Amino acid sequence: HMRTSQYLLPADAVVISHQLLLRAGMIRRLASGLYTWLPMGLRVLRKVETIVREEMNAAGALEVLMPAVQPAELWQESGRWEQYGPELLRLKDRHEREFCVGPTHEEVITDLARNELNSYKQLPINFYQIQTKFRDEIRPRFGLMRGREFIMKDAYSFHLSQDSLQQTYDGMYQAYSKIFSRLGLDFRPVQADNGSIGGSGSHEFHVLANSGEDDIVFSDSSDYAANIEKAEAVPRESARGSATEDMRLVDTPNTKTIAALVDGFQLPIEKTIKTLVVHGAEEGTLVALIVRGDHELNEIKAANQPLVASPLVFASEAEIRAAIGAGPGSLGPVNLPIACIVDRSVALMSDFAAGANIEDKHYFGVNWERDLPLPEVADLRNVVEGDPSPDGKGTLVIKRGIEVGHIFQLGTKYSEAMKLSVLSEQGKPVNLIMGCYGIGVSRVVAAAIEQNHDERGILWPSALAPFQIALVPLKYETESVKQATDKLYAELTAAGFEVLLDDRDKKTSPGVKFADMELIGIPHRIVISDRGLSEGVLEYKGRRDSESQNLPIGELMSFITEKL
Amino acid sequence: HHMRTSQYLLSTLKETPADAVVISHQLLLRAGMIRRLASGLYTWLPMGLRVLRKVETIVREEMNAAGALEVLMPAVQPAELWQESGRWEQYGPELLRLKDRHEREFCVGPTHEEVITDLARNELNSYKQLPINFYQIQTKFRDEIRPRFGLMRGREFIMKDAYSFHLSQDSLQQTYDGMYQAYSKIFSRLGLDFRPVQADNGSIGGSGSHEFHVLANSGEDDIVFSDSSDYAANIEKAEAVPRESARGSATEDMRLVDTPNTKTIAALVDGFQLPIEKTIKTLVVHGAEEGTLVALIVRGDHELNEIKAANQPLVASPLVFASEAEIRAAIGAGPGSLGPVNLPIACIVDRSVALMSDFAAGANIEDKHYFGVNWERDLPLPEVADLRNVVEGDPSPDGKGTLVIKRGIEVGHIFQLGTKYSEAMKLSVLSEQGKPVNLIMGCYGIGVSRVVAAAIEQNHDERGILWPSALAPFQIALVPLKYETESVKQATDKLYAELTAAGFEVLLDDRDKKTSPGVKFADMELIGIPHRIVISDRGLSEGVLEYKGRRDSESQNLPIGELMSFITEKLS
Ligand SMILES: Nc1ncnc2cc(-c3cccc(S(=O)(=O)NC(=O)[C@@H]4CCCN4)c3)ccc12
Ligand SMILES: Nc1ncnc2cc(-c3cccc(S(=O)(=O)NC(=O)[C@@H]4CCCN4)c3)ccc12
Ligand SMILES: [Mg+2]
Ligand SMILES: [Mg+2]
Ligand SMILES: [Mg+2]
Repeated sequence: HMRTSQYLLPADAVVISHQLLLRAGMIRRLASGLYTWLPMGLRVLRKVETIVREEMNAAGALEVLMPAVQPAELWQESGRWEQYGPELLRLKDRHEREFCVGPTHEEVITDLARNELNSYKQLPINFYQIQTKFRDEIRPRFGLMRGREFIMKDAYSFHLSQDSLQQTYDGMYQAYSKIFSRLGLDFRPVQADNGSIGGSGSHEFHVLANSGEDDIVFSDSSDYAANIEKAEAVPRESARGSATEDMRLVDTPNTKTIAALVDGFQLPIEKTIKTLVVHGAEEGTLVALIVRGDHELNEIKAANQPLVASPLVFASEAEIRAAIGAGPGSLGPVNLPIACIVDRSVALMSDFAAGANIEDKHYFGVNWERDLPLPEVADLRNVVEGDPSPDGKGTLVIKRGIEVGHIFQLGTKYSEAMKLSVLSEQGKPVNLIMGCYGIGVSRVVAAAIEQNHDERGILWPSALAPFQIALVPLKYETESVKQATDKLYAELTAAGFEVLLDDRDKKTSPGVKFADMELIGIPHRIVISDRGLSEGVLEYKGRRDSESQNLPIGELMSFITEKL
Repeated sequence: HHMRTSQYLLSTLKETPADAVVISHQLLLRAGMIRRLASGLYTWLPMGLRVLRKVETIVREEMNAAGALEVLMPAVQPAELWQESGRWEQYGPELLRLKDRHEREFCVGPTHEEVITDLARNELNSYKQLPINFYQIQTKFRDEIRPRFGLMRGREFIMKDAYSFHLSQDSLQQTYDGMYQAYSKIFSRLGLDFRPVQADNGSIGGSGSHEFHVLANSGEDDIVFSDSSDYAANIEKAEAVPRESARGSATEDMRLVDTPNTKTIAALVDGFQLPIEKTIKTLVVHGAEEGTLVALIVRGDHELNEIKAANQPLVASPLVFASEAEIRAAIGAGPGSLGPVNLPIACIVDRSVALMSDFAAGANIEDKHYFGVNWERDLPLPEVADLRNVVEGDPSPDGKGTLVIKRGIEVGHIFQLGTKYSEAMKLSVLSEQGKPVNLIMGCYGIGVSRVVAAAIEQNHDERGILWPSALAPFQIALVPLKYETESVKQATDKLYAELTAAGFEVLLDDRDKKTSPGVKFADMELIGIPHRIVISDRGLSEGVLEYKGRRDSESQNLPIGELMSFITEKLS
């Protein structure tokens, strides 16, 4: 008998999921980013794991279990030993051999693949695991959301052709949809950054919650959906305005922000531009990226520009001063001695202000072609709320998302570097084309609470509830109650329901018991008492019900079976 | 959606390393169940993972039935907890230590005593909560100095580790007996021939422990049984009593003899035609009093038991043998010339040595021995104790029968820990009376990875693996002949669907004719699948399938109409 004598058990906790996971006796902190699953919490995790496993299996993926401790030599082959960065936990064994604790498993599976895959007849094939990762998050926080040790489902698929990858990638995308549907989450798949302008080689899956760290973008009139990183921006204006002012050089002291320029000289913000200087791909060069004053530079879009070094490095003040002859706050496209790219919206601007590339000065009345030639145009900005959908169908809305899934097309990145090759039917060597697919299993648990909670505590989706029914007997010590209760437990448990019986003594009031069952998020409660048994009635309340109701002892099993 | 050999069996060319010297390691490799990543680190391949999960499930069912609560604790653990217990320093070089990016110190958990104790001192705040038993099935790491024998001595491996908490020793005993009973059901259900034995607590510590062993010829432990009672013990723990009932009369006078180039029992025996049962070995070890030495004496055919030796109050624990320089300074003679006569250090003799007569021993003079030594006449008998290992045929210490020594693979070990952690880490709860009680603890471990391998060590034949029923990765193998032909394909796929629907685990061999039927049949047997069904045109035209059991010598025809009834019968 699962009893409450066994199972039940701030300041550091800021987000709701962290607070309620602690209070509901689901997890306990061991150290920074390291949490034990308590008995109640583990039940939830297992239900997530099961559903994930079920759908992965149904999509044709084969479950493996790879080691956490991995030899550095494999990581040196991929170059990620160095390149992965300080989240990689590195160590040495007693023989001074070097290893990491796995943040992910691309290298391990690739090593497996090149030893186990030696025929085209084995392909396509998709391996996955549900296994504990380590990532040395610099500032572990938000409970399970940014842990160091966490549970991930990671899958890896191997292919002979790009078309074969697409099929599996689609099937994985479809499997993710089912998973998150069955977990009863309000979620969305979105386009994500694949490291190029255009393409659909990456997708994310987000639990919609107001605490989400990602901004995700949807058309209100189409299927368009993307992370703001990936979301294409097109201008609200259809044409460039005609020149109505002459360009003039103006003294602008203490004017190093858009706000200073707007308020100082009573300009509309739509008539100002920012110039950000970044390193170019060509050694020792700089590029100027220009967005409108009320817009932000998208750093993903910036880096993805051929001309711009990837990853993105902003120029130092000294670099900018040596190159241009003035500093941030006084920069612009007029008499600019470095390469320049302007945003689509900037290209349609007119009679606009800009730094003069002379300290504490701006040009007003700048017009393209008349005053200077228009530089290369590109999509450089973040979309904003209400912008046109880039597919040409509707306007954009911006919601917050908690990423719980992320899929990728890898190409031959790993297969080239680690020499994973298979002979085709024709006998031509083929570097295997690869995809990989990840779900933050432990993040999912937290994300469910972020989305689903109330003032009484956790509201589980039905598939995640640790127990289905809570039996609350009043003065279980009385033997008449303690026979009805135990009969009830037996029947319900026999009918294949998960039941928790509150076995606690009189020192725990019925009120506290009711609060705990709701805090933990049990969807159904039944109350037994002498008063109730006398009249042959049981008291039943739903988790999201306003008031309790009385049910005849005989008709409960039929009633409860309906609810569940 | 079928489970197919083209996916599951992976490469034809298997790892065949030089160190693959045990059968479990070889067959696990050859049947595509594990693959090596590095020393002591193995991936569970799809076939192999299926077997692991079946062990875990049964383990989990019985832990839950014994009322233990499943948790899941981190692998990476802060050093500060290990410093509280003292094990940060004391555990030794099998503890894998590391630093994070902030220079903070951690280990990867070899076991979780400190973590579960730290949990208890935060979660256990009332006597009404006790007794309570927590367990997990979770990946450990131990930096085994020479990883070998595949899964048996890995570095990363799966353990089910449980920990119980108690206000009294009587409470602990009840739970400990429950876990003992629960372990028996697990290994019974896993279809293993196993035995629980009395054990030493070892480095885990405490007083009172048992091991569970799978009986196998490749077992690293020596396990001792009576031939007439239920007496069972690891040779580490097994009490030794003499075969001799009393001390024989002195027949020889003691005399000094020159014995140059005589520094082994064998050399003494061969040199002087002495029975080995009339010789003694003197081992000099460090005493508990710092700077002191103790001589331990066993009969020349016997071995010193190092656990028994360390447990002697006079002898330092852990056991340290004295150097030749220490011995020569102390005694004036070296190894090969040592004995109890005119010995200027403390001495302890084995029980069997106490009953010896007319024996030979080193004279504590270089290159000399005494022959015809007799206790009391020539020198007083020093302290007596149980110092040796038992041998085949010795009296059972319980009094019933004579001992027999078998070889065992340890797959479980349970311990009574007392308060060694709860005292060190300040874990206390008030009793009903309101008095502070340091919680009394026990811990229980099953080597889940080792179980998989141990099953193969015990159960195999010339054709490959023999899985016990509950462990087989699949129950049925469908081997269609000309799966490409639509008739056989339709029948095969139909057959897969029906069997799957009944709840059987089926593997379909979808490989083309480049893999011959003979290789297919061998592959299926090597993996250890208990039942196969062959589908062919010649069969379907007669309305029969060709069945064969893994343990059968011949096939038999099976009418299609009686499929479920026949196969159901076989799988029961
Ligand atoms: N600190 C953390 N705490 C809790 N959950 C976490 C989940 C991920 C996570 C989850 C899914 C996918 C990814 S990923 O990095 O975008 N992708 C991968 O790792 C790929 C896909 C699977 C194999 N490699 C990260 C990263 C950090 C986490
Ligand atoms: N190198 C290895 N490879 C594979 N499996 C292994 C299992 C154990 C193992 C298994 C069970 C119990 C123990 S133990 O050390 O005797 N006891 C404990 O660790 C106790 C039991 C619960 C936790 N502490 C070790 C030790 C090394 C192993
Ligand atoms: Mg670039
Ligand atoms: Mg300036
Ligand atoms: Mg001692």
